[PDB]
Amino acid sequence: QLSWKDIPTVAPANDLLDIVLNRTQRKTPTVIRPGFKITRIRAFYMRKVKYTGEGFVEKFEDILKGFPNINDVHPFHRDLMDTLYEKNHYKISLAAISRAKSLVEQVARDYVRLLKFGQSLFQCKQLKRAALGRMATIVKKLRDPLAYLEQVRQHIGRLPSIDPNTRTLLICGYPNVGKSSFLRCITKSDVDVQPYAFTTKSLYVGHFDYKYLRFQAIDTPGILDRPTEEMNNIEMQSIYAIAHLRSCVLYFMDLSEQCGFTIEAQVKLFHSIKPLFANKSVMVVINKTDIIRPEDLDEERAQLLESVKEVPGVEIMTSSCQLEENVMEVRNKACEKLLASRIENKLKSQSRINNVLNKIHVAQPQARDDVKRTPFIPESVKNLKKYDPEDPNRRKLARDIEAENGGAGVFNVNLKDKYLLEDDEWKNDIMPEILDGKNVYDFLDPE
Amino acid sequence: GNGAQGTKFRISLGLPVGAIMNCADNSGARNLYIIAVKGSGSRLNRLPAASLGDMVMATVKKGKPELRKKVMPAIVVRQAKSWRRRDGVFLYFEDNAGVIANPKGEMKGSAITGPVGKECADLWPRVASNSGVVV
Amino acid sequence: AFGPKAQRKRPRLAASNLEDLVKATNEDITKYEEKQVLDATLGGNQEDKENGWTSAAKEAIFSKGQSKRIWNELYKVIDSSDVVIHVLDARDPLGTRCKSVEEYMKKETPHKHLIYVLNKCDLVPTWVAAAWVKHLSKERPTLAFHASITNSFGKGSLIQLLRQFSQLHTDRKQISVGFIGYPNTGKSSIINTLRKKKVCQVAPIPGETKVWQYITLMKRIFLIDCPGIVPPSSKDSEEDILFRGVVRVEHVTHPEQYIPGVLKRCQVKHLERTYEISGWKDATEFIEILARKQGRLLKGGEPDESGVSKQILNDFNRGKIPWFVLPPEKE
Amino acid sequence: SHRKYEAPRHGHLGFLPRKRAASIRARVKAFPKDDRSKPVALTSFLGYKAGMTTIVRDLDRPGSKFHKREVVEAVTVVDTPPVVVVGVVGYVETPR
Amino acid sequence: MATRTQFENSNEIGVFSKLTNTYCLVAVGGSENFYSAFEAELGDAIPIVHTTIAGTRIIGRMTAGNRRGLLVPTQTTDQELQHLRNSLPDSVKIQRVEERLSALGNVICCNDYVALVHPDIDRETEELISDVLGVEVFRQTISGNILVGSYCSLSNQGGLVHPQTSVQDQEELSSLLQVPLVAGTVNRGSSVVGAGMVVNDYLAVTGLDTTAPELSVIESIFRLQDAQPESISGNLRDTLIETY
Amino acid sequence: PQNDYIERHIKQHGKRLDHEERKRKREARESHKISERAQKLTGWKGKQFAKKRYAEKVSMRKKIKAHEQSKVKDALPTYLLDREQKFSVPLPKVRGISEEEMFKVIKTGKSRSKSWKRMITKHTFVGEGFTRRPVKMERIIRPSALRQKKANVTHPELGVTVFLPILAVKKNPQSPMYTQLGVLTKGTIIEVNVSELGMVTAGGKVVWGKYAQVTNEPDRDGCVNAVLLV
RNA sequence: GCAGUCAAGCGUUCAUAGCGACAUUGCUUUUUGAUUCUUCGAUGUCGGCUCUUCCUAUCAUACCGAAGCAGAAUUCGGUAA
RNA sequence: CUCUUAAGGUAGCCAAAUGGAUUAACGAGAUUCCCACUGUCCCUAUCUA
RNA sequence: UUCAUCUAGACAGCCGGACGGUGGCCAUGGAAGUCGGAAUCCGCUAAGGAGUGUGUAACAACUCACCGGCCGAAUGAACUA
Ligand SMILES: Nc1nc2c(ncn2[C@@H]2O[C@H](COP(=O)(O)OP(=O)(O)OP(=O)(O)O)[C@@H](O)[C@H]2O)c(=O)[nH]1
Ligand SMILES: Nc1nc2c(ncn2[C@@H]2O[C@H](COP(=O)(O)OP(=O)(O)OP(=O)(O)O)[C@@H](O)[C@H]2O)c(=O)[nH]1
Ligand SMILES: [Mg+2]
Ligand SMILES: [Mg+2]
Repeated sequence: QLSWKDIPTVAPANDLLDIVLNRTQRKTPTVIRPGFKITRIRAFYMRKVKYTGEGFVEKFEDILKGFPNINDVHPFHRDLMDTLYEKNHYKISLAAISRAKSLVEQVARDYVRLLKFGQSLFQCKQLKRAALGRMATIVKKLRDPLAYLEQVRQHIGRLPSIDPNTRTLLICGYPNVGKSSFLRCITKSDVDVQPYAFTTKSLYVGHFDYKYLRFQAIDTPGILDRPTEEMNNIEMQSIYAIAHLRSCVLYFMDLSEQCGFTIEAQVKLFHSIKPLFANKSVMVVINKTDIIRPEDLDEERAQLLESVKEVPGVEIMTSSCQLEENVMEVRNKACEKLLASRIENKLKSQSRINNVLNKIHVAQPQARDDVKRTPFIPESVKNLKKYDPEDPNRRKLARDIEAENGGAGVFNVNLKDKYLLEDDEWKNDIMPEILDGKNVYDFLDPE
Repeated sequence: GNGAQGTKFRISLGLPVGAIMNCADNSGARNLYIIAVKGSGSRLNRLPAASLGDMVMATVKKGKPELRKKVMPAIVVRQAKSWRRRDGVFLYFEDNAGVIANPKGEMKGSAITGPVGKECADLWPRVASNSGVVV
Repeated sequence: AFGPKAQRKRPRLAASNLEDLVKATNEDITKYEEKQVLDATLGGNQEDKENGWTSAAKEAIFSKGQSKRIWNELYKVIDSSDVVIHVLDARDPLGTRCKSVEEYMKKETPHKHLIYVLNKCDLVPTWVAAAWVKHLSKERPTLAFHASITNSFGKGSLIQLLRQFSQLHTDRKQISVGFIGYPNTGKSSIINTLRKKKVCQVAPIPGETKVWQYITLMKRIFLIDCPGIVPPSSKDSEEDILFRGVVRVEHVTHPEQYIPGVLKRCQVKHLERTYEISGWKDATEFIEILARKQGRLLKGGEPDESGVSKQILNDFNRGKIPWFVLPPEKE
Repeated sequence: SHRKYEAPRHGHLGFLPRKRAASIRARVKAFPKDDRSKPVALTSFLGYKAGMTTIVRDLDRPGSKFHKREVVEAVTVVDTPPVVVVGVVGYVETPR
Repeated sequence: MATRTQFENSNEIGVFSKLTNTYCLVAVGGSENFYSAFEAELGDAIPIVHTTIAGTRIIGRMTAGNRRGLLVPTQTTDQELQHLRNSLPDSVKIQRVEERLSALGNVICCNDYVALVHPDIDRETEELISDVLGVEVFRQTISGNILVGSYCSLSNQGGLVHPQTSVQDQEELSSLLQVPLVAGTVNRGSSVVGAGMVVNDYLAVTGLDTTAPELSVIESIFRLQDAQPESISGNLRDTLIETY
Repeated sequence: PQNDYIERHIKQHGKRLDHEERKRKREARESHKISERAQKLTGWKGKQFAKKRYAEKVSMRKKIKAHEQSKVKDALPTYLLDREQKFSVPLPKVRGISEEEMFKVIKTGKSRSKSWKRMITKHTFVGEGFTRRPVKMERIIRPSALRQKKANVTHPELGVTVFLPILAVKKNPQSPMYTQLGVLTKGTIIEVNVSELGMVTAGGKVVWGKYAQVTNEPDRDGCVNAVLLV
């Protein structure tokens, strides 16, 4: 699961033919005379048939075992690939290839049995050519499926690696609300940043760490009102993202003038997509508020904006992409809301806490005695500086001497010169350690 | 060579394919049967052979019933065929013995019995963490 | 559908409403995950892949009789034979049945007759044998047999039915009947009891008969025996082929790992009377007790395990320990 | 037929013919190249082989697993008294 | 004060190093990157010594000591014994013991005041330990696990035992050693907690794959960065539930 | 990663400094290199090259003629439009086949000196209820892999071929004995079941069997190809 | 392979008497990667050690060209024994 | 058309202990495996006539 | 060999024009000659396609098809040996 990028390759029909049929002419013997024995003349061509059969079968196996089997993977990737590659055509082309794989094998199986009754080089050669021709003609009909599958392979190798079970925050809304800008603010990902409706046509992923945990943020292309049947294959990615992913959705609102859409349409869009918010713990955010400050909004527009807070639960905040310091509060609050459900749900299991009571619970001493056992730190450490890896004057860092002298496997560190004697002069000395027999270290002692 | 710390010098091979050694770890097996040698040469008629500190593939001929019928990795920790150290001296143990591991080099059991060669404890850092007697 | 032209914008088939879209997806997610939960328990190999250990290569002695040298005798006997008889084992017939070729004979050769013969009927009770003939006689004739030369049972019933089959083809100058089945079911012993002398070689080891052999009786009917087949079913065990006697037990490598199956198939009461016995559990102890009693001691002084397990399996297959499989209950 | 199994040759075809030498004293077939900007010196000597013996030395080899350790090895001693000079020869360089 | 580094490319820092309160010993092989990873954090405050024990790089599983002394096995040669005596000051007794279980780092798990020993270690060594290190001695396993020195990290501030340890064993060992304990991991889920990091009163070093939720508990239980007073696991409860 | 990243990267920085000139000069060298390759590339890489060099020329002629013509310039029902798709025989006097070929001597005995057996080496149509003979009274072997059961029969008009089963071998030229044995050489006249073509005769009956001629040597391939006789 | 369609040329001039390259359709079993439990008569010889040498129609090693070739790993080609 | 499947739950009625040929012993008859043992082999070296 | 262009200026190069209805209709988030589908017309001219390629999310920008300016005498295609 999670980002099938290793699909080998797919060549078209006219080059698959060439590959396999030149392999069989380069990696098998070629000279044969009619004066040879008839069992030799038979074996030659039986080999020519079997080898090409194996060639085609093996080119097809790598396609049938590489593609990700759209049925029974996960009902999120299933639906995404459905809206991306047309599940029907996807399955049909692979069934076409699977059918060719059996046809070729049957042809190869039959013409060997035919060859083993031949009585001359002419007849055996003709049966060989017949077999290879029927194989080539089976293959030349796959011009369309093999051309569709290569593009599907290429484009599926580039899809982001979303994960359904993890901790996710979705960023949806209209075109031009500020969602991609917010994803760029939080995460660090390449997203085209120009002001028009569909600058993005796919889902974008970013990651970030909060409270020693990992979170993913997803950015969606955006929905129109479009009453639920005249929708693109672009809106479907956003809708299935909202429907399939246990997450926290941060609905943005462009209560503004740059792309200052009719608020009585944005709220209707919110209310129309509201069924997707079954248990998502939504959090509406008003963006681009550096020019509006919605405190100065009309009474009836205030009533429109109040028409959202009568849903089960939705919190309200306000930020901008200019003052990029209060924006961290949004994602912190949303993470808190996600963890609120995560932790209670995982406690609901009530067998996991029993077994993890070993790693979340410290054991106290009861102290057993009065003897004082205190931590010991010297003062040469309390007097220490801190090594700044960039300051012009710092410690010398022996690896610097090594790299300057020097080299990794060419620098010879003097193991002495770093120890303490009664006379720093005689440190580059030599202990004898042997006399006539007589290990020296055995006799050496003071007194 | 995957999982090993550094280079390995050459020592006398003393355990060709088809040999049987003991199981020093406490996983539950009682002996092992060598059937391949990770990282060998290739030469006509030569039997792949193993030496101290090498990684081999083995089955379990006798021991726990959950551990049999499956081929697993093992490391060789005792040789019983005189080899030569570089502080010049030759030596040998009293039997061939190895312990079962995983393709990264990590142990299955927790403790190792009996001595263990330097020439293996220095190569595999996790054998030097579970051996209680070295040489 | 897709590509650098891609003249398609809207999906199929514009689902009716989010109200049911969310419902369908919320059911499909749970439906999915419970399948993975079930398959986890069923069976896994991912932990084997983590621990980096794998499974040993399967033994070659468990691959007969496949290997086309004998499947080229099978179709030749079927081609030459006017009437086929499929022989079964009265101990467990549904395992030795070998369907797999009846579909063939029905599709390509409907003019051939294919009756059943259920022999080795003196190794099961009488109600068991009667029940099996009854439950099998709803597809084909299925006679019941016991093949010895001196003391047989069913010889007249088979003879006076081959005579009928011969009278039906009264313008064919002869009829040929061919015997097919698993190995070690008694194809040669049936010919020997019909003819009343040792005509074809019989032996307790499976692969006795190797090529086909013609044998005449009554001047108008020939009998053909052939080697025994095992269809290459790509499932159902490695240790079922053992207990449907096919493999020569001298070649299986660790023959002690199969004894739990013998303890499961047989009865404790029956097994206690043939060795004779002490009381036991955990078939390792069964083997230890038996070998200590019988003196199968190795070079000082512990017991032999494989040498005893081989003869236990041989006794099982050769008809020395009583066992059978219950027939399908009445209705 | 094609040997079915590839295997290296037996022996080296550059040390042929495997015949007896032509003297008890082998001859030097090339000398160090030259440099006229250096003092005059001999390029080889003559000695007599006298047995082997053993040695241990304190190893320095940055990178090795025997950096700062001892190693026991074998050495060959050759006996070389001084050599006395008795003549000089000159060589012309001809197109043969 | 938790740091992450490596030996050549291995995460088992406690195999190639040994860190006590007053000195540090590091292996020899290859270059001055591992030694500089200690000099970067300790400068000239304490001696850092390049050493081998029996001509091998695994100098963590073969030695044992605290700020008072240092025990080496019987395979240590006179040259390296003298090297250690030259490099260390006179406040640290040194002794070569003659014990069968010659992997003293695997066999002893000591601190400044108490030591746990393998249950079969013998009497002369049990007396030399208390004599040189000035500590107490307890024969004891860690959830039935021989080789205490490798399945447990120790300090004067707190300890850490491998995650299979039972809660009752944790309570008892805490009663013995007079320090808090937890059951955690290192190097992205490894059970040899004592052989994959080195710790003392004011510094901890562990491998390059010790994840953030592991580094948190390591930084907390040993009370490394002011302040982490062994109760902040109350704020660390939810992340632990979500990561276990 | 994750999208059209190379395209975004080209939009954002862009492709090279020396890219367009490299391509512009490869283009100009192309006409030299193509001609240099036609005089090198020996040994089947010259044949593969020349064949495509010829096919490309033909395609360019087709395109140019079509474009040039694009400047100046049978009664089906409403449901059938908008959709798509003497008494001599065609093959008299085919070559003759002796009895020395198509038969094959097979010798028997431990020291093979008792031949008396013959194997047919052509294709046969064996019948319905075959039942091979006893090996002791069998003399004319017809192996089981040369036995045919169907044929590819084509209508002379109506432009369509079908896979129809055979029903008999009505007449084989060059012998009546081979007609008896059932041999399927070239020129043979066979009887095929034509219920797939839906033919109705005057008086309203339903044809389901007619005659066809086999039009190939089915020993140099597997298929039997036949033309219906209408 | 067999039965057709096309249409640059050839054929003494020639379409339509005739041939006829390149392209193209008919089908040999089932449009949703489901297992296909064919494994159906070699009448004459393969199969395997010990050891050299040669060919290239190249598996690996050296160097290059092209690919949605980001990195890693690959795929198709060129020189080269 | 004068016509054909009875049998029931781990051993059955009957028949002079037995229900046999799945036959002991013997073998310069043929064959498969196990323990022991080894220069058969990895991979060869040395000695005496 | 057979057909063409040409001092009322050829072939190769530079430079200028390359227009108006009009962003022609149907499509759809966006399609302005250049993702696609059906026509492919009208006006003004020396000439200028409801457009041969590069390019943009859509435009813009460059380009040839076709005209003209500078220069000044031969040039092109197909075919056979
Ligand atoms: N001046 C200003 N402009 C903003 C701010 N936030 C969003 N914008 C506008 O948002 C435009 C870009 O679009 P995005 O911010 O990515 O919103 P979006 O188009 O819905 O994002 P995607 O649909 O995912 O591509 C910019 O041109 C800005 O004009 C803001 O805080 N200040
Ligand atoms: N108890 C019992 N054993 C039988 C009976 N019939 C045969 N057997 C035994 O089963 C084995 C049968 O051997 P075969 O007759 O050769 O059976 P087969 O293997 O199918 O025959 P082949 O074609 O020669 O391979 C012999 O050992 C017989 O002793 C029977 O009726 N009762
Ligand atoms: Mg945009
Ligand atoms: Mg048999």
